[PDB]
Amino acid sequence: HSLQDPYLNTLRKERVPVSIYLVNGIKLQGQIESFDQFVILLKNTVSQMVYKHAISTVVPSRPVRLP
Amino acid sequence: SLQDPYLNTLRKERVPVSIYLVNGIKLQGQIESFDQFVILLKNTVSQMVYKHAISTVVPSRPVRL
Amino acid sequence: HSLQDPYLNTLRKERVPVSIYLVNGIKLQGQIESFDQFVILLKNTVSQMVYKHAISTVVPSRPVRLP
Amino acid sequence: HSLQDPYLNTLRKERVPVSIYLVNGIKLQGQIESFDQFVILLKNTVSQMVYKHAISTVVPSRPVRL
Amino acid sequence: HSLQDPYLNTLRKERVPVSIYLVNGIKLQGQIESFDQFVILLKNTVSQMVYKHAISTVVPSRPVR
Amino acid sequence: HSLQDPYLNTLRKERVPVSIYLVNGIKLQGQIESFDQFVILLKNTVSQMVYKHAISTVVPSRPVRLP
Amino acid sequence: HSLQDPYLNTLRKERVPVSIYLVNGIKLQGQIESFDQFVILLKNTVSQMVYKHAISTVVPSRPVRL
Amino acid sequence: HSLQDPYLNTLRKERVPVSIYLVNGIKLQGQIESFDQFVILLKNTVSQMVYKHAISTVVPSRPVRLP
Amino acid sequence: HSLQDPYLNTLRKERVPVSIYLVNGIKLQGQIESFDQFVILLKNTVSQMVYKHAISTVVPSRPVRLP
Amino acid sequence: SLQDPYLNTLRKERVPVSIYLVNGIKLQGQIESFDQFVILLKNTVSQMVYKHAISTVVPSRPVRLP
Amino acid sequence: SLQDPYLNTLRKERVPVSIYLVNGIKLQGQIESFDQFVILLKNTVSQMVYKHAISTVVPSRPVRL
Amino acid sequence: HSLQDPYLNTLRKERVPVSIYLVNGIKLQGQIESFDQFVILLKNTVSQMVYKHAISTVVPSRPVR
Amino acid sequence: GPAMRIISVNVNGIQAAAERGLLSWLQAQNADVICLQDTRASAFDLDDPSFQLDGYFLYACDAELPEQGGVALYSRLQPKAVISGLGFETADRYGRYLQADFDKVSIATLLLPSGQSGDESLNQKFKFMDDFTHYLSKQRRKRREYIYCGSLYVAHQKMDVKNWRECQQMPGFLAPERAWLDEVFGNLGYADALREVSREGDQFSWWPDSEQAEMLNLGWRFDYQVLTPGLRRFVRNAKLPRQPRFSQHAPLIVDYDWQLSI
Amino acid sequence: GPAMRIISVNVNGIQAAAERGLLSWLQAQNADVICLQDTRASAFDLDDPSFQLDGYFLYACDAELPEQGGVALYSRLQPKAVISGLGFETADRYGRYLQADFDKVSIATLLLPSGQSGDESLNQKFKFMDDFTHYLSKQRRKRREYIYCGSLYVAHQKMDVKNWRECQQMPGFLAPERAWLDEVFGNLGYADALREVSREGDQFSWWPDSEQAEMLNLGWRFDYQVLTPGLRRFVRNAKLPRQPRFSQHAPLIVDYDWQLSI
Amino acid sequence: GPAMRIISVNVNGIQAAAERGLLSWLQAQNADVICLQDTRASAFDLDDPSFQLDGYFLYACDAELPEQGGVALYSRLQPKAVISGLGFETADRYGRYLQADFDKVSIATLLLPSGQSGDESLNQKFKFMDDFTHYLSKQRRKRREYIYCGSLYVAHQKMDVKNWRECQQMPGFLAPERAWLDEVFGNLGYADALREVSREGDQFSWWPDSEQAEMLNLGWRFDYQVLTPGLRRFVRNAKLPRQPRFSQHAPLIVDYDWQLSI
Amino acid sequence: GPAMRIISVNVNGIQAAAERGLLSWLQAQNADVICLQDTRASAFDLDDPSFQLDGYFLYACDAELPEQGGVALYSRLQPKAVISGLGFETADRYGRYLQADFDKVSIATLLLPSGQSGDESLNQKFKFMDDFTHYLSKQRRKRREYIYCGSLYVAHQKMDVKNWRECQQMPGFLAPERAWLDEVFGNLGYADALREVSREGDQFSWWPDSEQAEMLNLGWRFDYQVLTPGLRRFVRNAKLPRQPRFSQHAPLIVDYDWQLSI
RNA sequence: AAAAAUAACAACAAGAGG
RNA sequence: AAAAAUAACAACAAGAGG
Repeated sequence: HSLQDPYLNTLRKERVPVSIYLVNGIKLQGQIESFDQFVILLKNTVSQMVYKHAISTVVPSRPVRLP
Repeated sequence: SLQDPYLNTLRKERVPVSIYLVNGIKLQGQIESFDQFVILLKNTVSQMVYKHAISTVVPSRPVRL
Repeated sequence: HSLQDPYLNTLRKERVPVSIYLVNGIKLQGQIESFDQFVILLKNTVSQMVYKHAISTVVPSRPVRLP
Repeated sequence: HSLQDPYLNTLRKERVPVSIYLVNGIKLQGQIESFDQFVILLKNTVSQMVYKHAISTVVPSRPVRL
Repeated sequence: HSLQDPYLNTLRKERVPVSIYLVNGIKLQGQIESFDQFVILLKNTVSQMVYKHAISTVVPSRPVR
Repeated sequence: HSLQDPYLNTLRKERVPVSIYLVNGIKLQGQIESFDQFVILLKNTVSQMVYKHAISTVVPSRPVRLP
Repeated sequence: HSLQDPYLNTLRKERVPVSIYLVNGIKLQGQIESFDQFVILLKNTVSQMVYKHAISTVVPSRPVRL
Repeated sequence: HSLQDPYLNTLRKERVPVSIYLVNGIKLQGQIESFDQFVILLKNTVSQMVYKHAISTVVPSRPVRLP
Repeated sequence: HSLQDPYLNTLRKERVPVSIYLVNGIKLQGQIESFDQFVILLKNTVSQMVYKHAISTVVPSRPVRLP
Repeated sequence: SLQDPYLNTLRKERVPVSIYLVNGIKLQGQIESFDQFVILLKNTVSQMVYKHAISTVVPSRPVRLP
Repeated sequence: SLQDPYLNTLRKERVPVSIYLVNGIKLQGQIESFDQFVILLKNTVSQMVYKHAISTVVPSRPVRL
Repeated sequence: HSLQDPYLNTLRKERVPVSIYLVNGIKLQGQIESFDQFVILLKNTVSQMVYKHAISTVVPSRPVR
Repeated sequence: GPAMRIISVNVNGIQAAAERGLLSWLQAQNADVICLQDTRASAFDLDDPSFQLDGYFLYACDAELPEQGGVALYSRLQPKAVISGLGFETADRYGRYLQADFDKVSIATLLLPSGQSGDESLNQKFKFMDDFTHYLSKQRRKRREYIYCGSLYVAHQKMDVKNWRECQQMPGFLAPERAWLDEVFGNLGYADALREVSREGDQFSWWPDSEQAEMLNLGWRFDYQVLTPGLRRFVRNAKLPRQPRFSQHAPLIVDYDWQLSI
Repeated sequence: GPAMRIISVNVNGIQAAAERGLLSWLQAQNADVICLQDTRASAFDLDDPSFQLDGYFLYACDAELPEQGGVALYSRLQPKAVISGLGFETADRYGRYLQADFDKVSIATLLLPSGQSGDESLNQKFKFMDDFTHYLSKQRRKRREYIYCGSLYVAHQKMDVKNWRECQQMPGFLAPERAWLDEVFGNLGYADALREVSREGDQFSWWPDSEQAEMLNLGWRFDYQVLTPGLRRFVRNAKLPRQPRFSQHAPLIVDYDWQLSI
Repeated sequence: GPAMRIISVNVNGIQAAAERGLLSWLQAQNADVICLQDTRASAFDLDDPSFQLDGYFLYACDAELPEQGGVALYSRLQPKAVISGLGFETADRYGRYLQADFDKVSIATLLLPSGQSGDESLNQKFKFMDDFTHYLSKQRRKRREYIYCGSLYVAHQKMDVKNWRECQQMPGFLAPERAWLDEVFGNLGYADALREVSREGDQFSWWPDSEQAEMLNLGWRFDYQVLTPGLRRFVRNAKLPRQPRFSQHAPLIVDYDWQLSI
Repeated sequence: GPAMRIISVNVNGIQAAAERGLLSWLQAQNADVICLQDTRASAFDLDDPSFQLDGYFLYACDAELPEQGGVALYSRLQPKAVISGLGFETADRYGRYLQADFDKVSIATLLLPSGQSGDESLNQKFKFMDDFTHYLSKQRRKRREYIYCGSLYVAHQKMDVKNWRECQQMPGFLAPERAWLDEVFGNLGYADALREVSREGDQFSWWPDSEQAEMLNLGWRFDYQVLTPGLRRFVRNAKLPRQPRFSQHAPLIVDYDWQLSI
């Protein structure tokens, strides 16, 4: 639990445009509104809700640094 | 948790959500109820959708939290 | 399972024909004969058990509603 | 596990030829030697071990009773 | 835990050319270096770290136990 | 996890370029920089966060042993 | 031709409305007006000339006798 | 020429139900009333004059022989 | 010889918009330039040469009569 | 002409022939008799087929012209 | 009487003509020779076409008699 | 007639492979073994007689004369 | 060695044909799968032990109004899966499809709106034909073979009717209808099991209830066994029995070289 | 890129349009196909070498009383064929059809009776429409594509006429006149060339000779191009230029993506 | 009939083009999608209502150094998605790509470097063209349809631009730049919106700021719309109006037969 | 009961493969039809009694210059008709097709340009692929059953190659080539005879002459038996023998349930 | 290399090959 | 109603149903 939440908080602070890759190859660009350990919101034109078990990767577009 | 307040906001405002499953299936409708393991989508016939099969949930109109 | 099992019990009690769409997309007609926390029997011609982690959706064929 | 165990024990003790359909769609077929909280041991030419998180359905050839 | 530890420990120490079929249906031939809960080390030219939750079947190549 | 973490930490400290395969068959390349209970941080021109519930195999490019 | 000429002559002395089937199956209708060795003049709205090397059958509508 | 005339005289005199298949493959089944060296006249309801050059085969129904 | 030659001569004198039907159903409008025992010339934008053995019917578009 | 030696050789040797017509229909039998205009062959009944509808005549056993 | 002067007049100056058969098959090419039963057409090889298969013969350039 | 016989005899002497098209659109393909006024027998594997009134076009597979 | 027999008789109400002696005839034909269409009874009426042949499993799909449709399937062996409906509305609600599922092959009973009632029935028939072609277009991607035993109420070509020159305007021989059949059999590769063996005229299936039509054989051919392209070489013997009739329709008995399994 | 230029113009007499400048404007267009409808002149009147244009070929079909109708056709390309008359009564002696056959395609100039000078012309028009629909049903089995440059004198839907509410009973927008085109473009299923580049109205092709109709735009839309299925995508440019007009109708120019070949 | 309007304009600066009357002309078009190329403006610079269009949603992607480029996209329809950046280095740091994703179709504005200010911009343009070819070869296997409103600054082939005989080695009409487009419109199978309704030259979208290019028409043709091959049929109207323009580039107005929905 | 065996080995020259013992191997396999591709010999060179098996009729179609193609067929029964050439230029001239016609089925032999020479061979290969797909689209309607025993030199699927991540640019595994075999097997209904029986990996046909690929099984699967849809259920046993090879290609031995007649 | 066979399209300006 | 199984598409803004 020690390393997922600071990474997602760091991607939340700087509002970096990120891409969530789902487990079937679907990429979803946007910004991360908020999250829990089962759910991640995403800010595009619409505001959608993603479950973490269907997420494969979360990639940013700018190089980000962890505290 | 923001999952269950998000689903309560989708239900009480009655938003025609679209549930995208983990294999690409798109399912429109309104939400009757939700539990820890299941959402219920209401349409021509009401169905249960298991929560471990859902990729995303997308509302139709842009709603707030 | 506060809301998962007034629904399957209602489908068992009235012998409502259901379609279980799996996560493959394979749809299985039948009627629910028994269910525990983990598996569901359907009985088209030969009774079979279906694991709930392989089930995507359980739809009925005529509209039934919860108690 | 109110109903998980006696169905597989009835397929095991009666030695019913059973057919396991996986979550990929693969039709394995053999006999149930033994099982636990996480696997099925399947008897054929050689004993496979099949994880329950890949099993979609378990289909007997002759019907069984609790 | 139960039956899978006695099963895999036999395939280690009798050094049997197993074949691991994944959830998406991909066979990996080789041997088993070692394991614990949700890892199997698949032995080849390069030792792999295969997750158990991504494995459908373990198939021995010779009849064992 | 009694044999997962020594393998991933040995892959991290020696900085072996890996080929991490996903559950849908997607190969990703780079090197391991951080592993939690749930995530693995692949590194390439950017820094990802892959989830352990979507990884099939972790394949290094050069053969290493276990301490 | 010693037995097709009395037939095609008594089809027009009585003026029987014939149906003439060609060699490709086309059903023409009308009344026979004149016949040569080679042609038959089928009379209708217009009087067309049907060659005998394209005719399969000549049927009458009412039965006649020679 | 020297062999079809007694065959057709037999098919008339014994009054056998012939079936004439044309050069476009159409079965005209009836019984031969007369024949010239250019035509055949048959009937089942109304007497037809079928041209001989449009005929492929003349198949009888029961086997008859040539005298 | 007793009808086809005066009939085609009557169609030759008056410029009747004749239509020749071939044995496969092909319908050719035109006008009759000349003819002989075996072939017929047809007048249109180009001049056609149609053999008599492929002609099914020869129909006029204006009603004519024979002397 | 090689009409008559080929047809007599199919007749007298009693070779099963297959006869393809101008519309594509094959008629398999044995040449009982043949004239200048007709071919009478026998499978079940004696069948008179005109030569102006014959496209090809193949044998089942190859023959030699005498 | 009318056929063989027309075929001669059409085959001297080598008009590329189309012979339409009784099937509907058209054959472009110039006529090299003819006799009482046969025509002979040339586009890529000197084939022989029987006249009892020919429906029409249509020339490309409008020629005279 | 007097143009068909040298053509077929030249195809017989050289054993040029010919394609005989029939009047029902069937392409037979063989070698002209012999002929007469009314029939042409070709050989592909079994010798067969072909009536000339059912032949539309005789196409050689390679040029001649 | 291996053989299979499928009978696809249309009954025009199962009770009237059972009074006229259907079941004692079907018991003595040694059919593997019997494919009944236009049952005109609900599934609560077919578990009556008068309709139960012995040595057969009876599976039945009803209509929502039980006199409007209805479909049943007797099977020698118990199938792997018996499913019902097609998905679109003019089949699923009115009981016009039932699919038994076996080892490599699958056998489907099929009923259609006749179109001979009025113009509304003809519009329902045309939308059924279009949605059914839309279904059959998607079936070529799967490897489960199909045998559609269907009372299609549509003749295909001029040999399937008597006196076609006076039948071009009656429903059953229309130009969009024959366009539909030679689009299904022609371009989609499917095969008529009655035409894969017997290419003969005067083989009819339906007759109107006028006795002068029945006396002089003024018939129609309406029910077919439509086959996926892998099964066109297994058809041994297809026949329409003329005399032993039990409805306005005659049975269709097709003998295949297939060996039916579980 | 293919560019085939077809103009359909309805002249109401070729001399009454040529005095306004029909020939001098059409000679500087380089059109591939010219369809002169209602020429109102005999064939010998078009033998005047004034009407002979810059390398165009003339083909014309007149009436018995030549002012009742008559169509004409100009083409640079000498066609494979040119045919006149459909084959029935009210089209042959009125000069109301002329079809030029090129390779793979045919054009056809067509004229209809107006039906506004007595009810006998209206019954003539209904006769012509009925057996014209029968002709189209006979032509649907053929392969080659047809272009019908025609003045049907009928509108098709509600979006086609101005002053909607009292046009229900005038000859030109009647109920069976509308039903004719809604089964032609419906169950039969032809296509219109003016719609395939402009799915919006407010563009007409006939004005009554009055000041209020030519100022306040009281127009009707008559000159159409009816297309068989197969030629529905190749149309690119359909223009009805308003003020440049030599009759009560409007001149129509269209450019198709077709390689017009002999 | 559907009607979707996409206006792609390369404004060479949104502030430099708004003083000529850009927003006042674009508000009175009722355009569905507006694609602004080379805005030279940041995202915060577009936030004021001086650049806003009322009723149109605006999404814009700027450069890092905002004097280099940046694109913008107006649509009154709120899309399913909008994405920026192609997926490599020399496109995300410039604002040279912005793709709005609706259902069944995507509309993407695209900007390219000019490559005429030294060999370094030409080599960077070659890098961009090569990995953009790699991106299109990746996006071929997807199902959904794409629209690329792109200022490629490259002509395709010989008959495209005026007086090409001295334009052989200038950057913009080079040999590998034409090889790029004849393999994209070759093996990769894309098409243009301008070619389907206009198969000729003499219509340009780039003029240098000189009076000889104003009068004697020294024009280049750069603003294109690249289509996936499942959209080339629905192209109806393409318009490059000359004088009505508020930048060096020529505004492109296109009308498709597509129904743009949410 | 009934059985049939077809061997479709590629020899890379019959004189060079007969020295390695092909004919003494083929004599002892009990094959009904042997399908030799790439004969590299004229038909006069196969006339000597060195290539003649006993109990087999040998029919051969040569190339013009003989080292490019050449195709032979050994048959147990004498076929009804042995024809050669497809009808276009890149097959008939270079000897890449031969067809033996039997009672209901017809067994064909097919050779292709390998495409591994350069770019001209790859262009000739793509031309052959498109023209042969046109041939299959023409032959889909015919009522014969075909068995195309073809050295296609194209892998279909990722399982048909070893280490596909560096084979996407070598000819044999290109994207148009895999799209071609996805078109032939997928949408045209044709069936792979080796994939009906075995659905397992490590079944390869071709190996390059480097021995490092040979002893570690770095192979390709090039030759197939493409089947019409009526024969997909008759396929009992298809296998590629690894060890007893006589060229760069391995033989393909397929056993069918068909009973081959005259 | 060919439907042991369409009681029958008032009519396919024409399938370089039905 | 389901390929006894693709040593593996740096990735289909998503097939009302692989």
